[PDB]
Amino acid sequence: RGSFVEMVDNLRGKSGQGYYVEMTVGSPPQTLNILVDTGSSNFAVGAAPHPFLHRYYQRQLSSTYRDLRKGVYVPYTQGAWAGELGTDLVSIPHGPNVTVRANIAAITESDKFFINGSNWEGILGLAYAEIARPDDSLEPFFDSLVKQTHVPNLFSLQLCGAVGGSMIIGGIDHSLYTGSLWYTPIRREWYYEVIIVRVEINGQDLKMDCKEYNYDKSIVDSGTTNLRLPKKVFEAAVKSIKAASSTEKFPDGFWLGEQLVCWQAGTTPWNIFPVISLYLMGEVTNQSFRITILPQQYLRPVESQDDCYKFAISQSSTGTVMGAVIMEGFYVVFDRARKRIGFAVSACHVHDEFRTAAVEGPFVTLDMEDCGYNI
Ligand SMILES: CC(=O)Nc1c(Cl)cc(CNC(=N)NC(=O)Cn2ccc3ccccc32)cc1Cl
Repeated sequence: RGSFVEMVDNLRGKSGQGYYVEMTVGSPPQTLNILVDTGSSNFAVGAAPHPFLHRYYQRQLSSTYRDLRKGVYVPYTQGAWAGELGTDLVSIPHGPNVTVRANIAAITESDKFFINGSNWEGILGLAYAEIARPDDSLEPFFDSLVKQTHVPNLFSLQLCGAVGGSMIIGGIDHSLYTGSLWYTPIRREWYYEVIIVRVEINGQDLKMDCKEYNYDKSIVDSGTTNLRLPKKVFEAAVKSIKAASSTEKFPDGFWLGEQLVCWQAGTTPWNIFPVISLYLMGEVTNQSFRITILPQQYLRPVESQDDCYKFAISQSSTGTVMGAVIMEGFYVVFDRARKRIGFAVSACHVHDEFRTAAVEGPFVTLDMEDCGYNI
């Protein structure tokens, strides 16, 4: 097909448990399944037995492993891991045709990091050095890839929900999207930080100050499932989504993600839930565009003749997180070279006969520079 055809369909995963790519480390080769995470910046792999790991990195068997003689610890809200730094040869067999020497954290102990049944054994942090542990001197994988090889400073992700998808490294594959790509600036190179300028539920403006949408940052994060929204925005969004779906009644805990609702197999009334639109800052002054997702993105199937769903928009205290709920509607281009993120309708996104995810523009939005949080 296209020149990047061998990278198509190189991602796998279980719904809600993350998308992973095969990476081959060391010499002789040790291939592991690695979570693709645009929300972090460390390359780390399980390196000792764990109940949830089918396999792990064995440094003593790798002739090319070099010990950096330094520990590393990486905390999150929901888990953490500890390990040991070194470097080794790394290739991605269904990625670019190169081999690089990369930093690698060998995970030796962990708490609620690995996921039983997820089939991944490590994490590939694709964001920038600023948020690497132990500090920004530990060069992230993609930075090593670009520094050591000819591979262009860009990658793109098509996450196909219920899983699989494509990580195209060094370019764009045009079979993965329809319509046009629309770009938003990367505000600052740490997370993949962006600026949300307007939010609509079924076309109805939430009417909050755009500063609220980005308090205290908005990021694109493939390593987390939900669309996470700052508290005030979450509360307003839930009120609006409830209003739009009021022909049906759901318990309060459903909107909190604490209760599931199930339908008999194949009867989910998708039409009664609204679409959700985020407007993003464009590349020209006073110009924006909007991305729109369906309930097929934000209502997640969990684990018979009953189809149970979890509401996957949740409250955040660390800003807006555009997780898989957002990314599964779109082909997302991380154009690091031009400091921008592109969105187009995904050729694989889950939809129905009546509605589709959308990327539309341009719109006119004034004073967008004020939406961003400072310090
Ligand atoms: C079991 C589990 O969640 N493992 C895990 C995975 Cl799969 C990825 C990561 C890396 N994290 C991200 N890429 N993004 C976030 O953690 C986004 N985030 C930021 C705050 C927060 C709170 C609850 C859930 C997610 C939250 C951390 C962990 Cl501990």
